[PDB]
Amino acid sequence: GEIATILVENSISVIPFSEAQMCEMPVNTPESPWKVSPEEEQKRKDLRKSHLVFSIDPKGCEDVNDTLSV
RNA sequence: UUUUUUUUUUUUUUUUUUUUUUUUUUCUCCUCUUUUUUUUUUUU
Repeated sequence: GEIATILVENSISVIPFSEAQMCEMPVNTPESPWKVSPEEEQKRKDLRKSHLVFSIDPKGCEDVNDTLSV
């Protein structure tokens, strides 16, 4: 009840989305997961082999932003 | 040696109809005390 009060009062929504607002989703299905269409591999410039990328990240970091490489 | 007569289960069937959830009261009302209100910054 207290958490709910803090939400309602401070103007924050707790409603999951609707069908048409969900459905426009990237299909990360097991029968066909995501993988890059090769024309975009052309158009971009890969570095997954010739350079090292890693990250330190806070405990519990289910979603990383920060990365660097020198 | 004991004849003859004294009716019985109401008659009738071939009549029209154009609405509609509910329904009807109760008054004015003293919110107590460190504050201006804090604020960049970075790791989600």
